[PDB]
Amino acid sequence: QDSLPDTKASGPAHSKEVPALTAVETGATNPLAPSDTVQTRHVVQRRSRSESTI
Amino acid sequence: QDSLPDTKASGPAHSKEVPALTAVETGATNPLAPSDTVQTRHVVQRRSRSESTIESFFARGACVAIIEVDNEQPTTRAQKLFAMWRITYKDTVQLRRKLEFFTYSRFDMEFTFVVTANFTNANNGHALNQVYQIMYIPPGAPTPKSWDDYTWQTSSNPSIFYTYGAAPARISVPYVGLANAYSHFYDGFAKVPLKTDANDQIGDSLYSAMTVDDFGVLAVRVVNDHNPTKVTSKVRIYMKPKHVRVWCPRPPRAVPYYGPGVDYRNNLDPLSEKGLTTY
Amino acid sequence: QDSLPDTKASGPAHSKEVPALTAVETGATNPLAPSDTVQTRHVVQRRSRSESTIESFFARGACVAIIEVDNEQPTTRAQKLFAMWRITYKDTVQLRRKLEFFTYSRFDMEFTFVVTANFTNANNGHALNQVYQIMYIPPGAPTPKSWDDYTWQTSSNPSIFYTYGAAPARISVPYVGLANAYSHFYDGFAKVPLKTDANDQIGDSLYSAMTVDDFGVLAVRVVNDHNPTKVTSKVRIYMKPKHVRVWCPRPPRAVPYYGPGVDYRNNLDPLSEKGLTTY
Amino acid sequence: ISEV
Amino acid sequence: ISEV
Amino acid sequence: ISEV
Amino acid sequence: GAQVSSQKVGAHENSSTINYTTINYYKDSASNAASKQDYSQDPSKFTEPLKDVLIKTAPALN
Amino acid sequence: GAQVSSQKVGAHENSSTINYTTINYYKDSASNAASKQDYSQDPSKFTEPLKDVLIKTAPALN
Amino acid sequence: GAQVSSQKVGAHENSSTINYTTINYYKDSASNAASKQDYSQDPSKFTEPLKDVLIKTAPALN
Amino acid sequence: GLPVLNTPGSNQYLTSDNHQSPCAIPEFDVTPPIDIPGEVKNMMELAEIDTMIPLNLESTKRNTMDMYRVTLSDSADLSQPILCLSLSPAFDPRLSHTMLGEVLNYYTHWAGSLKFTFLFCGSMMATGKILVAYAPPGAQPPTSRKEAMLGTHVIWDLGLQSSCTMVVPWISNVTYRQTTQDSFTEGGYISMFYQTRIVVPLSTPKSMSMLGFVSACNDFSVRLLRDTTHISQSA
Amino acid sequence: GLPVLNTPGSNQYLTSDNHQSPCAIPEFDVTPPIDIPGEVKNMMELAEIDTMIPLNLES
Amino acid sequence: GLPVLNTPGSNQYLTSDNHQSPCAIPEFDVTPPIDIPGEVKNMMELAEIDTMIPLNLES
Amino acid sequence: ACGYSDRVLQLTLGNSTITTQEAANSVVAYGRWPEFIRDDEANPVDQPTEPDVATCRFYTLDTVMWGKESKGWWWKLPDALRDMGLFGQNMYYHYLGRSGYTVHVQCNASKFHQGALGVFAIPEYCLAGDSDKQRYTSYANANPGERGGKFYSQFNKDNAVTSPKREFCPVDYLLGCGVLLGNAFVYPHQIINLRTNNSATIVLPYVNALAIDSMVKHNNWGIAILPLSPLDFAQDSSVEIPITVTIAPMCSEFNGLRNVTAPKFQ
Ligand SMILES: CCOC(=O)c1ccc(OCCC2CCN(c3ccc(C)nn3)CC2)cc1
Ligand SMILES: CCOC(=O)c1ccc(OCCC2CCN(c3ccc(C)nn3)CC2)cc1
Ligand SMILES: *C(=O)CCCCCCCCCCCCC
Ligand SMILES: *C(=O)CCCCCCCCCCCCC
Ligand SMILES: *C(=O)CCCCCCCCCCCCC
Repeated sequence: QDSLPDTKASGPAHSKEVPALTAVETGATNPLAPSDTVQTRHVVQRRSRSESTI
Repeated sequence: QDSLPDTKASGPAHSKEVPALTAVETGATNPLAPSDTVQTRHVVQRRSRSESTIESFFARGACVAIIEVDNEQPTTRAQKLFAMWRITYKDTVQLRRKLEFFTYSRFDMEFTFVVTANFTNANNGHALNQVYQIMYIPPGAPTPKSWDDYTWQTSSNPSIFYTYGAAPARISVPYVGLANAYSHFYDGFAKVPLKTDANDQIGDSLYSAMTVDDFGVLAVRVVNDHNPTKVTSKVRIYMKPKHVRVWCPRPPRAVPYYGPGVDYRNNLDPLSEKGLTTY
Repeated sequence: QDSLPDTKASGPAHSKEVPALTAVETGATNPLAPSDTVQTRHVVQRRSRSESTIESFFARGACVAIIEVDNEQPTTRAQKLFAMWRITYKDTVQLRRKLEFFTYSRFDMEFTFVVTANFTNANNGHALNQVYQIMYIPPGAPTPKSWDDYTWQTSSNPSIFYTYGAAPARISVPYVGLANAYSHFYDGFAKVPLKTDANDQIGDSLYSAMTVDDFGVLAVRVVNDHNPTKVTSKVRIYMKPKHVRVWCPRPPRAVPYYGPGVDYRNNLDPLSEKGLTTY
Repeated sequence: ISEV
Repeated sequence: ISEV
Repeated sequence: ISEV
Repeated sequence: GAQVSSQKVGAHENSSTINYTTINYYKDSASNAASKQDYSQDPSKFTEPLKDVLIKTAPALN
Repeated sequence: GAQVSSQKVGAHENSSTINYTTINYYKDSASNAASKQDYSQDPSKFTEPLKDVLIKTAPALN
Repeated sequence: GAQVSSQKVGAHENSSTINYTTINYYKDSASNAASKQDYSQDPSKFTEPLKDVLIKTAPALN
Repeated sequence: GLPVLNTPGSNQYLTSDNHQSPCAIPEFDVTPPIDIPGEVKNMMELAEIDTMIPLNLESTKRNTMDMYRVTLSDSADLSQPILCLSLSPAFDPRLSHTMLGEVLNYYTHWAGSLKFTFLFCGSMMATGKILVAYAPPGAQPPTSRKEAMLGTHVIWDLGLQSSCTMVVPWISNVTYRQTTQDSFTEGGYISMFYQTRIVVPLSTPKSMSMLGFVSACNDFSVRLLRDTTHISQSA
Repeated sequence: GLPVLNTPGSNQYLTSDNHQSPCAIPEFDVTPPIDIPGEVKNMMELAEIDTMIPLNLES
Repeated sequence: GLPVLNTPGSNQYLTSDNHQSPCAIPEFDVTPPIDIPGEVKNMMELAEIDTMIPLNLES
Repeated sequence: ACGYSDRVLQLTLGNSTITTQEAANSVVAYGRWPEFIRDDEANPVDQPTEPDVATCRFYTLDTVMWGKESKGWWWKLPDALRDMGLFGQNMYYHYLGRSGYTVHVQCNASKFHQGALGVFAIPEYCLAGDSDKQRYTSYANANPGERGGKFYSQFNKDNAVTSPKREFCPVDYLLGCGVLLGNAFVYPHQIINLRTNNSATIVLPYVNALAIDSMVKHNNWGIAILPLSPLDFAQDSSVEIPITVTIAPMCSEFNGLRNVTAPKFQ
């Protein structure tokens, strides 16, 4: 099996966790996903990156 | 075992069961058999529907294109030193009609290329054997302007190098659709005109058409440098669907095709004259 | 083991058993052997009838047709740019006579195609290698009017694409009969004249003939566009029955064939003159 | 192998 | 295989 | 043989 | 990795189950020939799309 | 799915049962070569179609 | 020495794991075709080369 | 180098073949199937679905909506046939273009039982009894109810059950008939007559339409795929 | 690509040969055999049946 | 000599194919791999790395 | 038991109820009842909107009159419903929307009237056009909304090259699409035969090559109503009865919310 990560059913938010905020100065890229900034449904992912292998 | 249902020995009737009567208004077809309306014997059936499977029905290489390409001295005007063909089953009518018995289809595609060539002019000496280059250019990739320009370097596009006289070229292509099935018919548009638009051309589109370049093109050229004498050639493309699945049945085309959509123009009179009480 | 019955050491006789006497009126053949009419030794027989099996007897590719086809400039008159041949074993006499040793037959058929070509005219330059298209047109399917018309698109008809110089083309065909066996002879008609008929042509038919198109035709063309100089070609068709079964034995044809039925015309004198008491 |  |  |  | 199956014998030679062998040479399944052992199904979704599917001997409209 | 059988050896080299191997490549049995191991039968249906088949040593007509 | 593996079937014919067979004919491995069963890895060395890699929900700079 | 010997047929291209070949786009990530409604596995499924027969192809009636409408009336000549038709499912004009006839024109041979269902589209106050028949081939095609009576037949009585099905039973000499016309493999005759007559009351239309439908029974099969005469193309 | 070497006889057509070849009509539903009377398995069966000799071939 | 039959596609060259072929330099002593930092296994790794957008393409 | 029938139905959806005392059973198109997009067939990742009873209810379209000259009527879905209460709003405020439907077609008359309506539900109902021009029918003319369209008895070509009508020309016996009407029965259908039934009830699943699509760019189903047998009554040559189409969305779900789409129907 080589499919990509499934999408999670994510809900409403009121917290002190702020993933939408970051600091690119550090050299890193924010590891975010739709479920961090918007309400998502559960999608079972079948797509794979087989053609883009080296 | 794949044979059809045996016939039952059925006898005389005097009952309140009336299978001969029905009501087609309901939308259904009466599931009747000879044994419901007549006395039948017992027949052991050996006949099977093996040739009419969706696979067997399409399992044949159909001609969908003739690409004409020449090899001659590159002069300074419109010539055919290379050719391009938008991949499609619609330039031809025969396979088009079979696939159109259905709304949706999903299959792998086999392409077989029959190359033929000949001498144009009575005589300027002859030609050594020609090698042909068929390059698939997927939408987005650079289209050749010249028969020997850089796009033919083909670093990532699939290319076939065919040698004249050899067994016809053959390749397979996976199910490459942007959707879960190829749509043989699309009751829609690719763009919608909005009230807020500046001109009314912005949101204008061809009815029933989806993507502009849909699957891309096949570019053909003779890799050989020109001989003194000219050689004209034809790449015949045969298409065969394999590992086939089909959905939602449609009536067969009854009048001659008029372009890519369902449009008709003429010969709208498909049926013959025959008398009501004539056999 | 498939050898024939051994010979028995048989001795002198003085008995009331008279095997030498019989009565052919009964319809039967006397099942005699040397040991019934003469003193024999014991011979262990190794000989076998392996070459005379129904399969071995037919197991050979026989020429049943020569289809002549040209590739030349399409002019405006009767030409051979494409040809058609009603499939049959009856255009030739040799295989026809072997299959006719029997009334009924059931087999699979192998077809091998020997293509040969040549230059017609002393010299108009030359020709690049020709590719041939053999299309089977089953009864009902559209017959070509033109060498490059739409029927050659061949979406559902079986077609062979042969390249000159390559090993002869070959294909197999299943038992395709409308009945449980191919009839080599049909003592009947396809239509019957009824008293109530308007003209007496309505119910008229060819004696011993069954279906009009019986198995269909093979259409042949050169897929190549015409060279300046003309190339004439011949497709020789070899037929071989395999997985063969035969019924009801018939006497061999003793006089020259006169058409598809059993009709004779001339050379009705098959036997030589030889004296009654001459060795 | 795989025999059906 | 199948040996006769 | 070697079956993965 | 050889695949073995029974041919459906039509015209039988005077000699019973006869088999044929198949092997895939390519990684991409699109490259494969057609197996042609195709199963069938009911006409029903098309010949009787009814919510109350009724028995052929009883009145169609009751 | 390979088929193996004994050849009927005619001229024996100075070296016993020798075999040959056969494999069918095609699904359609019509595509197959000829097995040529053909069994035989009696002439009887043709040489003696009689309702009372009699013994060769007894009078044909009794 | 035959190598057997599962194809990833895309468009399924109306007939399940389908396999393909591979055999190397040459001693030098450079002569071999490409296996194309390629494993992947994390973007991390590139997307987060950090000495203290932090959790996406906590402040990037604390 | 394995010693091999090339046989006849080597390097030909047969349209009908079944072989492997190199994949032009290696490792392509194929879009998965979704469960779409309406899937077909065999073309005979479509020939089993009832479709309207163009039963009336008279001069002004053909290639118009009236070709599907057979007129019945309380004053029709009772001696005469309502309709007559030949059992040639792919060739006879009335049948050739139905879904049944249309699949059969892609095949050289057919076999099996057929069925004809007739719809009375008259007003509810209209009554009637009709004889519909099938005569297996070989005799005079029926010109009178008296002759039609003698063969396979259904006596339809018009009432709450609007429609009547006549099964044409597979009765044939050959194991498969042909899809084109041919006396050797001919199927016979279909004909219809009033058994009594259409009776209406007053203030009721005295004339109405009958619709006819055809489909194949489950014993029906077809063979030898071929190209149809029902579609073509000009240069 | 399996390394092969073509031998003599490659690409000839011998009338007497026994080989497989592609089926031109795939999946054709073949009509079954019925038990017909009079079947022959070997041509010598016919030569074993008595037939009338043209013993007198005078002018 | 094994009886074989050549199919369509025989002797073509497809840019996209995957086949074996003779090694031009037999038994060459190949230099071993060393563990180099920065290895990539899939091109989508690079598209996942943040890069600066030319957001202002005015004249 | 009690006295139930194939001809007496009650359809209840949301705050709407339909009763019929003379139906002909009911068709479930291709044997599939409408359903929601499953997680393993899902494609847009954003949480969908499911308005349930506020959008999945019976909208009655403007009535058409069947008369002796009537050649046929046609509607497209979702187009017919683009302005139907909260359904239309959900349809235009979201990029993506799927829907199943219950189609209920109404035509009553009397034991003395006569005629037969062919009610057809067609997947991807592509119609033919006006002109010499191929695939030239404009979005505005392709989509009549509630008003629907009509069939014609013959192909009268839109002749004026200068200012083209860019309309459809649907010829009845060619189903307006190049095939013959007698074969339209391979599609999900019912017949309103006036001596048998007042109505037809076809239930429709979402049919498409995608799990979900743009409802504004694309119609999934087409409703074609062609008189198989003409309207006739007593001897009055200008008879006329109403045909009323009532449609309900089913299992409607929406994805990709943003500002409202305002199409130009001018
Ligand atoms: C929307 C209607 O059209 C179709 O359904 C339909 C039409 C054409 C189809 O073919 C697949 C598209 C292409 C994709 C790749 N392709 C190739 C690829 C490589 C080579 C050498 N030659 N051809 C050629 C065909 C598949 C489906
Ligand atoms: C009634 C007397 O004739 C026969 O018995 C008899 C005569 C001919 C026979 O051949 C079988 C019929 C056809 C069927 C198909 N066919 C084909 C099919 C495909 C191709 C490429 N080429 N030929 C050619 C032969 C079989 C039997
Ligand atoms: C399973 O297939 C194991 C048995 C293999 C037998 C030998 C096959 C020889 C041909 C190998 C084909 C390799 C194709 C890439
Ligand atoms: C039974 O046949 C299993 C053994 C197979 C041995 C390898 C055969 C290699 C050739 C396979 C032929 C495939 C033909 C379509
Ligand atoms: C492992 O491979 C053992 C099984 C071999 C089966 C027969 C293969 C026939 C082809 C051999 C190829 C030799 C190549 C140099």
